[PDB]
Amino acid sequence: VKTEACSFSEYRIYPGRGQKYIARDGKVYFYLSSKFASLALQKKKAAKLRWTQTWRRNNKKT
Amino acid sequence: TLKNKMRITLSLPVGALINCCDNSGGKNLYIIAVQGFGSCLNRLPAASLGDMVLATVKKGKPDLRKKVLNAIICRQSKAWRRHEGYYIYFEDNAGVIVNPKGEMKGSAITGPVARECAELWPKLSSAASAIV
Amino acid sequence: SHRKFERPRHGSLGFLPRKRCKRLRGKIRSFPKDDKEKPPHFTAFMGYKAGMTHIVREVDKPGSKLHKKEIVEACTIIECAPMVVVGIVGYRETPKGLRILSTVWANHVSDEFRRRYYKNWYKSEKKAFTKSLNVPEATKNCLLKRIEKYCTVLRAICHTQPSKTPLRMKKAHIMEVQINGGSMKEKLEFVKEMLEKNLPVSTVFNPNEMIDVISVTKGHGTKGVVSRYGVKRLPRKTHRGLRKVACIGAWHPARVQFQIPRHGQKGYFHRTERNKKIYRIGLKTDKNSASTDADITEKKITPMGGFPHYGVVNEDFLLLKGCVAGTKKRPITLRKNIVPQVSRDALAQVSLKFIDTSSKIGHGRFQTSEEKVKYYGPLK
RNA sequence: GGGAUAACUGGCUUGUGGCUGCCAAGCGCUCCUAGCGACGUAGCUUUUUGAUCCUUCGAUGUCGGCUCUUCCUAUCAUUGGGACGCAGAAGUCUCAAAGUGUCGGAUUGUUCACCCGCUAAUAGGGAACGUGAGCUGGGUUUAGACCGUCGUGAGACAGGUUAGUUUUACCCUACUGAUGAAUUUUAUUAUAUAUAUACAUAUAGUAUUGUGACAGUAAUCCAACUUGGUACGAGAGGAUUAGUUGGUUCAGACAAUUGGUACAGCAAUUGGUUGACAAACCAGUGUUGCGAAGCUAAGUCUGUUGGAUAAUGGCUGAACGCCUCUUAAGCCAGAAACCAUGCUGAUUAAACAAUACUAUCUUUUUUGUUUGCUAAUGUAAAAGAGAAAUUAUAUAUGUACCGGUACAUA
RNA sequence: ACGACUUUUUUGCCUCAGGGUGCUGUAAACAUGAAAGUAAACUUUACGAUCUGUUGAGGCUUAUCCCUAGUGGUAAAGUGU
Repeated sequence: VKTEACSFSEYRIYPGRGQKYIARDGKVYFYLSSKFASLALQKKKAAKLRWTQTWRRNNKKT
Repeated sequence: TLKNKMRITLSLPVGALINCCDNSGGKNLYIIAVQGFGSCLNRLPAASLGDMVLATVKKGKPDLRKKVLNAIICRQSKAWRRHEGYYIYFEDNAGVIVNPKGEMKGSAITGPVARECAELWPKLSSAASAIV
Repeated sequence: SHRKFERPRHGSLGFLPRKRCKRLRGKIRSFPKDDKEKPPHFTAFMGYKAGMTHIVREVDKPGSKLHKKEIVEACTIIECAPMVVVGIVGYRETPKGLRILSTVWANHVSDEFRRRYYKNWYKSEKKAFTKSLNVPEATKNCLLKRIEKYCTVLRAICHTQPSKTPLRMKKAHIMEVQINGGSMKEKLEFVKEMLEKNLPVSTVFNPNEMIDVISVTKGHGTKGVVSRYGVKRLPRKTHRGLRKVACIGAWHPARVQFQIPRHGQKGYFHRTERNKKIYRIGLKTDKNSASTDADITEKKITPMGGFPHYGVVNEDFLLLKGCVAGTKKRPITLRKNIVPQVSRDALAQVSLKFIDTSSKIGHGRFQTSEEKVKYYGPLK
C-alpha cells in the first residue's frame, strides 16, 4: 500500500527525494539525502553520528 | 524483439575507458565511436546504458588490441532518473562486447546490469549475474 | 564563401523583439471559434500560480515500455479564487475587425474593482461609478436588445477577487472572457443570469481537460548574447572578453542584418504554453484535498510549511500537469483550446496514487506536522 | 615621386575550368535514343585558372582557421511524382520543389586532398576570394640564426628550417534592448428615435478595458515493432501502406525533483594574537565538512489545420465525320512549396474603439477681431460647391403567376 | 543599469517578537563521571589529550521563507492639472 521505509532513519521513503546507488558488490544503497550520500561517500560508520536516530538507539536513548 | 527505449541521460563521451565485464579476456574497453549517434557540430558522441558503442581493447588479449568491436553498456557512473521515482547510479563504468548483428561475444557478465538494458538486449539478460 | 560545416541558427527569429511585456496580466490573442450546437459557456479564467509539487500516477499507455506500471510526475498548483462577472461587452464584425458597440454593467460593483482604476485609493474621494450608479432599467434593456440585434460576438467583463488571497496587492484584475456556444440571444440570457455570481474553476472546467496557458515569463533584466541566445562561447585566447559577441556579419547589407543575436532583455516576455492536462480540480471545503484512493487519509493540498512565498491554500485550486510560465504568485490565464484536442492523452482519465505534501523548503520529509512531531517525540 | 606601374578587391572577356545542349555512327542479347552516345557541332556561367591594367600606392590591413548570419540552386537527402533494360526487394535516369537537414575524428600552413568512423544523407555555391577597431597569428612576408645548391665575392634561391610587439570606438549611422512628448487641412464603415440624418460629428485631462492594420514567425528527422516472413517471387529473398511505441535535432518555458552553485548560516581545523577560561579575533574568501534559499542543466514540461494550389494524375470535349487532359472554351482531385489559421510584437497605424470620474462652466443672443505679451484672425479652395436603382454589357428593370415561367417598360 | 514596471499606505503597511518551516549537529556550565599513564601520603590525596552524561543540546532561519488584528511604530505635505 504506502511507500517503503528509509532504514537510515525511521522515515518513509517519499518518492523523488531518494536516490539509489548500486555498488560493485551487487549491493544497493538507498539514500534519502545529499548529506546521507556524502557520509556514504566519505564511508563513515553510523556509530560516530551523534545526530542520527540509529546512534540514539545504539546508545539506548530512545 | 522490441528495441524501443525510454530516454536515459547522456553519458560516456568517446575516449572513455570502461570495464569489459566478461571471461572474453578483455579487461577494459576504450570507446572510439557510438553507433546511431546524431549529427551535430558541438556534441561528442555520447552513450547511455542501452546504446551500442564501438570500442577497442587497451588491456586484454593480443588479437583484441587494435581491432574494432561493438559493445553495450551495463554499468554507468552518471546518474539517471528512473520513472519509478528515484535517481539510480553505479559505482563503475562497464560494458560487454558483441557483434554488429548484436550477437553476444562474451560468455558471462560478471558485474550487475541495468534491468531496462538487460531486457533490451536478450543475450545480456541471459548472461547477467544480477538485475538493477 | 559558404560555411565549411553547417549548424542551425541560435534561437528563434519569430520571437523578436525580445522585450518586456506591457501588462502583468496575460493577454489572450485569440478565442475559441464557432460551435452553434454546443450550449453557451465561458472560455477562460485567471488564477494565481502558487507552486509546484510531484504526483504518483497509474499509467495505461498501450504498448509502452512503461505501459501498465506507475509513474512519478511534476505538477503545478494554481490557487483559483472564483472570478466575478460585472459587465457585458457587445462586439460587432467590421472589415476593420471586431468593434465594441457598447458595454452593459451590473447593478453594483466591488471596491476591489474600483481600486484598479484609482492610482491613489488611499488619498482620494473615490467618486468613480457614481453618476453611473444607476440608470433606468429600460435603458439597460434597450442596450441589451441593441447588442443582441447588431453584435455578433459576446464577451463578459469579469474580475479577480484578490481579497480572498494572502498577496500584497488589493487591486482586482479586470478581464474580458468570450462566451462561445449557441445563438447571441441564448448567450445573452446565459450571461445575464450568471452575471453577479462567483465562478469557481469547477463551473468553467472539468478535470482531465487539456488547457492552454497564457502568462508573462520570469524576469532577468538586460542580459548578454550567450545567456540570451546560447551561442558557442569564445576561445580561451581573446583580445577582449569571453561572453563578448561573435562577428556581426557581411559588408552587404551595409547595415546590421537584424537576424544577428544581441545583448538585451531576457524574460518578462508574453508566452503561450499549450495543451496542459488538468489532474485535479480541488475543493476549498475539502480537508482530504491532497488524498487519493490509495492514501484515503485526511490531508489538505497545502505543503509542509506551505508553498514558497504563498503558504496556505484556502480557496479552490487547479492541479495542472507540468510547467507554467512566470513567477510563483503570478496571475496565470487558462483558456480552452481553440479547437478541442482529440488524442489518447486528451480522452484519458487520470488516476492518482499519491500527491506530495512534503516540504519545498529544505528536504523536509514529512507530509504533516503531526508526522514530524510523532517522529521526534518529547520536547522541552 | 608614381595607381604614368605589380602583389589585394571590383570591372570587361571566358582561352582554360565547370555546367547544359543539339545530333545518331556505334554500344546497350535482340534493339539508334530504357540507359547510353562517339566522330562532330551550339549555348550558358565565372565557386577555376587566365588574358587584362580601367579603378585605388599623402595605404581598401596582405593567407587560413575559428566564430556568426543571410542569400542562391546548377536538389545530396526528406515531400509529391513521371520513366526504366522493372517480378518484388532494390536500384537507375528524370521533374515540380531551396520548407527542412547535411556530422565525430586521424593527417595538413592548406583551399584542396586523403584515410578511419558515425549518419538518414554526410549536395553544391554567393555574401569585398563572407567574416583581423570579431578573434587567432600556424603560414607568405621585416630586422637574428641554420643546412643544401648557385654566385670569385658581397651575396642569391615560388629551395628547405627555427626564432620573432596584431595600436584606437567616448563620434555619426546601423542593430539590440530602455524611456518618451506631440499631432483639427485632421479623422469618421456610422450616429439618433420600424423611420430619420455629413449644409453632420469629434471637448480636453486622467485611468481601465480592449481594437489589430501592419511587421515577424517554427517545429524536425529517424528507429523499432505490429501489418508480415504475407503480398510479390522459381528459389533466394521480400515490400508499399498505415498503426502503435520510442529516440535525434531545433525552439519555447519551468525548477516539484536529482545534480551543479556559497562573503545567507552552523560545526570542524592550521599558523599567530588578546594571562588561562569560555569568548574570540587575524591570514586580499586562512582551510575543511555540511549547506537551506535564489539561480542553473547534464533536471522537468509543452511545441496547430484550414484554404488556394504546383508538378502531376484525370474528366467532359472541340478544332479535325473519328480522336484528343485543353499542345481551344469548361472542369476535378492533387506537395515539406504558397496564403491564411495559430503564436510574438504592434510611439512598426505621427492609428483607433468602448467605459469611469473630473476641470465656476456650458448653451443661446448681441457687438468686436484696421514688462514677452495681457481685447481678438484664421482658412488648398462658396459662387446653384443641386442630384443615392441595379446585375449588367451576345440584353436589363418592374408586374403577374410557381430561384424558374409569363407580361409590360429603359 | 537608470528611468520604467508591480504594489501597499490604518479590513493595511513597517517593526520587532512568538509560532510554523527548516538548517547545523549535541553549546557554555557542572559530574568527590569514565579516561593511556603520571607522583605523594600513611588503602587516601594530587596532576591528565580525550570520552560519556546533564543534552536531538546550543546556535541560526527573510535578507527575495510561511503564519500571527502578538509588540511598538506609520512621517513630508510638496508639485502638475
